[PDB]
Amino acid sequence: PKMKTHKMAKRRIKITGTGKVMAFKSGKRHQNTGKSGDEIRGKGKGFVLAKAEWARMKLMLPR
Amino acid sequence: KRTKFRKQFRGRMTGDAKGGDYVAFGDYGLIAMEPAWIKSNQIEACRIVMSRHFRRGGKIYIRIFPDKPVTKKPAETRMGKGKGAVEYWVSVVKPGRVMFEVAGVTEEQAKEAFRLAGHKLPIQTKMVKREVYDEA
Amino acid sequence: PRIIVKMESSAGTGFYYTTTKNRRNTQAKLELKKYDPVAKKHVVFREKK
Amino acid sequence: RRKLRTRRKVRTTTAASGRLRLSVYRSSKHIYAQIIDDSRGQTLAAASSAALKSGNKTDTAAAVGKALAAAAAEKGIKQVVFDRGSYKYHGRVKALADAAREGG
Amino acid sequence: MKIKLVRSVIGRPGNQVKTVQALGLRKIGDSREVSDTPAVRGMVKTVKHLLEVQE
Amino acid sequence: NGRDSNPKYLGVKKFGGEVVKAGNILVRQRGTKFKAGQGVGMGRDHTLFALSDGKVVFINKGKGARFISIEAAQ
RNA sequence: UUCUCCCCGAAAUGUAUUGAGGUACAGCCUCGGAUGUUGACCAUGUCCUGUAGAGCACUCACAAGGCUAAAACCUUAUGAAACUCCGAAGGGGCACGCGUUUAGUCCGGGAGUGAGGCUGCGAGAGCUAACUUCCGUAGCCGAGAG
RNA sequence: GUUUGACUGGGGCGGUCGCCUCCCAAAAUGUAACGGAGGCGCCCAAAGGUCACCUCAAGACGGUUGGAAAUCGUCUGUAGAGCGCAAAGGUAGAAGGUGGCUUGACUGCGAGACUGACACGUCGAGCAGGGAGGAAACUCGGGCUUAGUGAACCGGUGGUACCG
Ligand SMILES: [Mg+2]
Ligand SMILES: [Mg+2]
Ligand SMILES: [Mg+2]
Ligand SMILES: [Mg+2]
Ligand SMILES: [Mg+2]
Ligand SMILES: [Mg+2]
Ligand SMILES: [Mg+2]
Ligand SMILES: [Mg+2]
Ligand SMILES: [Mg+2]
Ligand SMILES: [Mg+2]
Ligand SMILES: [Mg+2]
Ligand SMILES: [Mg+2]
Ligand SMILES: [Mg+2]
Ligand SMILES: [Mg+2]
Ligand SMILES: [Mg+2]
Ligand SMILES: [Mg+2]
Ligand SMILES: [Mg+2]
Ligand SMILES: [Mg+2]
Ligand SMILES: [Mg+2]
Ligand SMILES: [Mg+2]
Ligand SMILES: [Mg+2]
Ligand SMILES: [Mg+2]
Ligand SMILES: [Mg+2]
Ligand SMILES: [Mg+2]
Ligand SMILES: [Mg+2]
Ligand SMILES: [Mg+2]
Ligand SMILES: [Mg+2]
Ligand SMILES: [Mg+2]
Ligand SMILES: [Mg+2]
Ligand SMILES: [Mg+2]
Ligand SMILES: [Mg+2]
Ligand SMILES: [Mg+2]
Ligand SMILES: [Mg+2]
Ligand SMILES: [Mg+2]
Ligand SMILES: [Mg+2]
Ligand SMILES: [Mg+2]
Ligand SMILES: [Mg+2]
Repeated sequence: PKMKTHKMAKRRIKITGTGKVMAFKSGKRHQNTGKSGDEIRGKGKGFVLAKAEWARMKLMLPR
Repeated sequence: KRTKFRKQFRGRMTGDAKGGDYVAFGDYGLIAMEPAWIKSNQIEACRIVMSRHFRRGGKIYIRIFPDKPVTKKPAETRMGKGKGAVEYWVSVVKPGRVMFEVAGVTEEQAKEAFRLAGHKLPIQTKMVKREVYDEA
Repeated sequence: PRIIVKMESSAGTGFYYTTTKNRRNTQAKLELKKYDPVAKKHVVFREKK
Repeated sequence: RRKLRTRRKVRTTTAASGRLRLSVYRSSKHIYAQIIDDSRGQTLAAASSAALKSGNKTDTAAAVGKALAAAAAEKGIKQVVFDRGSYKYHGRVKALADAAREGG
Repeated sequence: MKIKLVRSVIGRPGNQVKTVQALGLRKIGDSREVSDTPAVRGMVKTVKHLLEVQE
Repeated sequence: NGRDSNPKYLGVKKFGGEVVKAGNILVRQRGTKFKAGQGVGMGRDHTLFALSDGKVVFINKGKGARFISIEAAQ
């Protein structure tokens, strides 16, 4: 069998072509407003390093 | 004896002393040869001995001074909270450092007074009259 | 109790807010600043809320 | 009176990158002006008014700016710094300016 | 500038070991002929107690 | 009365005679032990960073007042 | 936790953990591919540092005199982890090789280790005690017979 | 039916658990202890942008209330002050003290770097929209820096008009 873990689905992973793992930008994501303008602006990367193997096996087909 | 001063506790190691190898005040001087702590009552016993032998006369200088706190843990506990708050004050003493020096007393009586005072110090020590001197 | 609350400022007939902690000590009177909202250039945002 | 001199002199040679210096001296009736290339230890285009005379100091100095604007104009002077000495951008040195770069 | 090992690497610090290894010596009783250029002189100085420098 | 402390790495990061690319950080410091030189910029925490690529170089005069600076290649 | 010989060969560290004799990631091992001297040592050049020492110029402490409404201030004289007018030896980054050596890096499969121990040097805690304890550093044991 | 933490020179009682500063820390960075000291969970519509101006502690002599220190005057005076809170670095060509106009305590971005196992965290030229102060060069995307903090989930509110 081998189901993918659905927690990873719309959760900040996605599979870039060329096999790299996506992620989102988290800190101060919600509930904080003495954070600076760029900081609120700083979300949206997902390049993420030595975790990738596990993130991959979280999603077999990229759901 | 105890200073009226600052931070309670310290550390410890050693190297030969610099801050008083030469006898400025007075005529003669007993002088340390070993690197022990001296501390408080050890000195004060030196003082009280020499003041017995000499006083009514002479000038007594104590160039050394119990600067350094030393600690005792309580009683019988395990290596526990922190260090122990009190116990006794010491003066580190390195060879060539001058602790004592008399004034206005004949050579021989200074011999006997240094002998008495040094029979109750942890270090052995040697006396001298001042050679020629510089450092002014 | 509480002293210097967080105050949200509606822009002057815009659609966007800004939010900051105007201290309620000396700042007894409602905030009136200027800032760039959804549309034009800097305008008066009225930090009433 | 001192600190304002070195104050504006530090803020001038910070803002000085490319642009040349223009140090108006005003303490006397000598409202001399210079154009100094910071870096190179050189001036190139001074316009002192020891020979000129036009009346009140505010208007005498005016011509000094004009004299200077012609001199630097012959050398190919872009813009410049300004480098006030201590004098609070007042009508005589403000006039030396309006006269300098109105005619630049 | 003849050299040989005459004392083991073992139980000697790291720079001494890697220097013995640089100079070309991998066993006690190895010998070698080394130029006198400043860096080689510095190497053969760094571990001179391990080496019977000839002259 | 003991447990406390804290760990914030500081220091010179790009030493003289090194080729910094522009935007490189060259010193982290708490005050102005180094003053930003010709070609150098300093942020809120008095970090000095390259304004344009070049050779990093140090000017020392009296430890009240030394400056890091860039001498561009070419 | 059972058959053989051959090659390489660790860890007892870091950060996190209802975590502390467990586990994740990193670190260190091995294998295959790629580059292909970028590695190592030692030299020269350059920059950074506040330790050893020393010194009282500031802070605190402090010894004998002088002046004196005792404070300051003068001569003489000291101590310092949380003092420093000064300040090495060493140490770190970068370039270069002017010179010898032989690794290094990237990519992917398999790990184990995360209880360390002693001694010399540098400190703390402790009695300047411990086959003591916690860090730093070198080497051996660990897994090393002779 | 279950819950009823961990560290811990045995466990318990006591104490501690995140964050900042100094010594320890052996002149790079890093470095443990129920080692030695001390602070934070904020504050400020001005203590911020900018633009203009001023310069401190302390002592001596002289002077109304005073009577060692108040206020005023001359002299000396790298700082012996000040910097909202701790300490350290820094600081007088100010970051200190005062006034003017003001909000850049911005939107969309982010070359390139510091730092961390990760996730976080720091600095930042320069580009556009649009502003503020200055005559101008130019400075402004909060504060002299370093503490004033909380992933995710689940939800309140306002836009948007992607899904449905
Ligand atoms: Mg089936
Ligand atoms: Mg996709
Ligand atoms: Mg010694
Ligand atoms: Mg010795
Ligand atoms: Mg001396
Ligand atoms: Mg030996
Ligand atoms: Mg082998
Ligand atoms: Mg952590
Ligand atoms: Mg464990
Ligand atoms: Mg692993
Ligand atoms: Mg390989
Ligand atoms: Mg390399
Ligand atoms: Mg090489
Ligand atoms: Mg010392
Ligand atoms: Mg000198
Ligand atoms: Mg080569
Ligand atoms: Mg792998
Ligand atoms: Mg296998
Ligand atoms: Mg362990
Ligand atoms: Mg160990
Ligand atoms: Mg002790
Ligand atoms: Mg042991
Ligand atoms: Mg074992
Ligand atoms: Mg053996
Ligand atoms: Mg071995
Ligand atoms: Mg044996
Ligand atoms: Mg059950
Ligand atoms: Mg327990
Ligand atoms: Mg407590
Ligand atoms: Mg260090
Ligand atoms: Mg070191
Ligand atoms: Mg450790
Ligand atoms: Mg201690
Ligand atoms: Mg200012
Ligand atoms: Mg204007
Ligand atoms: Mg900018
Ligand atoms: Mg909604």
